[PDB]
Amino acid sequence: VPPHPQDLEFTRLPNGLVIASLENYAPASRIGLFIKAGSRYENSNNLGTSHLLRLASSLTTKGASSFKITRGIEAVGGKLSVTSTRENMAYTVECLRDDVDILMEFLLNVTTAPEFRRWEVAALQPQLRIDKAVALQNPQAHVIENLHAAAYRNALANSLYCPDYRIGKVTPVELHDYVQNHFTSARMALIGLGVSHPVLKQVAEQFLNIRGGLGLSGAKAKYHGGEIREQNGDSLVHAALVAESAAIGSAEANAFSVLQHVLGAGPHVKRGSNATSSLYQAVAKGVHQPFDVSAFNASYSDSGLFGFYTISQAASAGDVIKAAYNQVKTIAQGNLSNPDVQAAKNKLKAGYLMSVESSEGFLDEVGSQALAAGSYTPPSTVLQQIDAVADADVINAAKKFVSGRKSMAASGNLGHTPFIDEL
Amino acid sequence: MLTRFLGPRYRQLARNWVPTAQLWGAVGAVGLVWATDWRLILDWVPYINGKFK
Amino acid sequence: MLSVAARSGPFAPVLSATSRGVAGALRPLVQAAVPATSESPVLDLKRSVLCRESLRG
Amino acid sequence: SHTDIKVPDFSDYRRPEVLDSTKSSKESSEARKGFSYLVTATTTVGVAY
Amino acid sequence: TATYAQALQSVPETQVSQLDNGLRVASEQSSQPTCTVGVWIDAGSRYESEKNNGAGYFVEHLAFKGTKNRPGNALEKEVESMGAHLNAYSTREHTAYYIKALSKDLPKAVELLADIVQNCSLEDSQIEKERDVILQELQENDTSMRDVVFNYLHATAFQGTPLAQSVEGPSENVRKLSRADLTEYLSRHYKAPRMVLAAAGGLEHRQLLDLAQKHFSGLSGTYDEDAVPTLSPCRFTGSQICHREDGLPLAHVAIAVEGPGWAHPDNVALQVANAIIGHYDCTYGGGAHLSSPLASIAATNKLCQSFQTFNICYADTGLLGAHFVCDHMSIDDMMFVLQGQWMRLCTSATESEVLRGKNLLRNALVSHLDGTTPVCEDIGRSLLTYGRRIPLAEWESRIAEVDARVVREVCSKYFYDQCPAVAGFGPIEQLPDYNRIRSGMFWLRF
Repeated sequence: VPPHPQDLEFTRLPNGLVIASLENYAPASRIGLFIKAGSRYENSNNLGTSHLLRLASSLTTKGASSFKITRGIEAVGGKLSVTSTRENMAYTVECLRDDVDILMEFLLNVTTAPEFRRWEVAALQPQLRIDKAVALQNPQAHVIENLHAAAYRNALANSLYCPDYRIGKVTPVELHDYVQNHFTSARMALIGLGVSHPVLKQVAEQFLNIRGGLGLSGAKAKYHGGEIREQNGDSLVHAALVAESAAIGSAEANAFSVLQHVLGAGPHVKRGSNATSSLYQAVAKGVHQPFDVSAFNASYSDSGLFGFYTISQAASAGDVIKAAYNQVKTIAQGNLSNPDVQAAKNKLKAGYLMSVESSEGFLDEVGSQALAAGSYTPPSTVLQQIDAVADADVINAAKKFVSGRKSMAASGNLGHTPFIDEL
Repeated sequence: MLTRFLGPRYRQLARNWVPTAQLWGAVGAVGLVWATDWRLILDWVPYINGKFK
Repeated sequence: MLSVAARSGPFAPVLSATSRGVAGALRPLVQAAVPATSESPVLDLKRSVLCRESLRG
Repeated sequence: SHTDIKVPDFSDYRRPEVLDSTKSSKESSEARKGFSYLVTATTTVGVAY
Repeated sequence: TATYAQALQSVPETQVSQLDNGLRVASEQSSQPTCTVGVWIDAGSRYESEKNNGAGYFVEHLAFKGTKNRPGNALEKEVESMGAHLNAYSTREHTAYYIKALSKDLPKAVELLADIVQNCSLEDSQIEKERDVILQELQENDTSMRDVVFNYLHATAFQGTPLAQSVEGPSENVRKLSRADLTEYLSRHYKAPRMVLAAAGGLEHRQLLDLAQKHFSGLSGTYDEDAVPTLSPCRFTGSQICHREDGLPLAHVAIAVEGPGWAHPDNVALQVANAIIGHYDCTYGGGAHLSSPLASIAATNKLCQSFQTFNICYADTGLLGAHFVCDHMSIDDMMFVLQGQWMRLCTSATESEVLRGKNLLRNALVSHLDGTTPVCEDIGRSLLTYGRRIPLAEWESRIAEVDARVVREVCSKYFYDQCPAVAGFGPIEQLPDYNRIRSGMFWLRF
């Protein structure tokens, strides 16, 4: 029988910074500094800057050299990661309870005192090429990247990975500039697990009071639409079809999330038929053999993309995309049962609860919530918010997809992949 | 400036190799002795008294 | 229910000091390993999956 | 299919202390090295001579 | 400030029970709204013969495709519709089926597992459909150099024994295995006393015990007379298997010496040593400054694309070593360095590196058991292997006991002047000769 489960504590300082901690009474500690500094904040003169940054978390700082960050962290068994999204960067650190201080100090040094010495950043440049090659080993990453480049005129159109032409080109000054114009107090959230509030709070007031950057959503993603096609003779065709949907935090975003589980988004049973996935089952009808399909759902600060993703043999991409699109048209046209929305509601709900089961999924959830919404929203009210989605909302979301201007990306042998106008 | 090799780890390193360095001397002594037939040293080993008196 | 990354779908790259470079958001594939012939390299100009800093005795 | 491999039978090349599955080989590990090393020791002793 | 030490005591005790069946029922309550449950059986390719090898793997396919009470796709829809997740896996000594599910769905989750574990239909048409799926997974697997190389490593290390075989079996067994072969393997193995019903989350032990009694009573209402469920020890062989293929862009290599087995306490020190050596991947930040000499030299001299140490444990035996991936002209250097590090630890380990290795194990231990699934898997399989749970704190004391001496002695024992098992796949012309590898296992200055 576990002890008293503490409540998360949350604090906004007058400078905009947010601190959120949960005393886990757990053997280890996890701490993250979340920043509104992702890819969407680059512009056309500095593309890739934030990729190189993601890769420079162990370069020398005032206060700690590269060698020290690496040995000091590894002497205690700890770790230091940086996770990027088009909206944000998350510097996360973990270690046992007794070592949070040194890890905290390493964290502070990396995020508020990097030196970007000219020779250390030069030695790092070729990592951009290796890091990108590894990620692009999955066709999915190229597709989702082309997907966003087609969907937007700017901001969200930027890729997570540095454009080749920029490799070797990003400069120390650009890194100094990106940190100082984006790693500021009002764009940050300091989240801690297995640490006390007063300790995090003290750290924030002491070391995270910096501001002199930008404040807005200094862009506002302009959804635009269009398609990008990469021919390559991979064996399967990967394709994604999308329309503008809802911004994170709007009630409509919740309709999209449920539409996503009606249609289907990930398998539940090892080697199963996916009986309750309406999308899969609808492609399965007229298509015989290798293929995958799933709803795709991405919601951001000021926009969102929703649709589907198909993997199929080159010759039947058309059949697969068209059968899938037809399946969404069928639910926009009103053919949806309450028991389906209800079941889709249970996978969303169960899935969310499952995603915050571990401390790393909780840390991320709390951190993203802190940046996106400025608050913590507990499991019962998220559930309650999902519950308020009506069948009609789900139908409306589907309707918005069917009639909205689209974006498509596809890679493979495209000889049989429809353009948008052919859909 | 040889103070680069002065610290706890180096002292533990020195220790772990003492038996080895000791045993290498054993080998070297016995080996020098036996190759020159060290009259002095050998006269004391029970057998190997192939020098009568 | 924020956390775009895990709200499933958008892409989320991770870099590490000790652990390993990840690209792990959402798209289909799992049910492509089911109806099959989803090759994969093993370890072509690469890296490594599942990664480490976990164990037991 | 790489699972159709199978290492071929070495029974007629094996030292007798091994040869039997069911039995671990760690138990004859010292003896088998003992014998092969003794051979070299003796050799070098002879060459020393 | 709760200290780390203190927090280890805060981890609630794992509760264990037994039905009259012999079925052990174990849980770790935590107050999450979600949980993981499933059954752990010790059955796996090591229990199979030449003839039925790949049997369990075949059952795992069939496992979720219809019971008697829920035929065809009825299972899927019950699970999918509650939002739960249904998984399974099989190694050479273990098999598992588990459900991730909303905590208040424990009752059905459990009802489902029993049904799977007991009333598996094995409808003749299904097995035929699966024949081609598995074959396909085989072609699929042949392209993962890493999977192929450990399969080779097992095949040569345990050359004339059951542990030599892979889990999926050879293609011909997949072709000829019949329903009767499956039902017999099932009856032979899916028997109460070799099964553990495990759970972790917002449950309570009594509920799980009640459910175990409700849906699982009636498995060993029989129990066999002279059957023969015993496991014979597996001969380890110092050998090499080289699959030369210059058409592949990088070489895979896996070396190992004989490990002691799940039960041996020596495993704690071995893992500490393995942590010191670490792993490496070309996407790691900071290379030249990495603690591990192997890791840092590999990063500075580009000897590697990746490498990792390992300690596979089986009953009374195991594989202890490292696997690496590299360019055709670096295999020789990678081996030289890998082997220098084992030797160095055998005879020369210092104190601060052991501390780093120790801490690395503490973080790994704890980082791993995070969330219901990993904890469940740990309860389930620990009972299979150790017989008990082994609470964090006991592991902590084992780790604490390790110092330089222990590393030196424990390493020496398994590594020093020991015949390794070598498996290699790819552009391996430069892979050192076996005699040469064998000579790297001892030091002439020692």
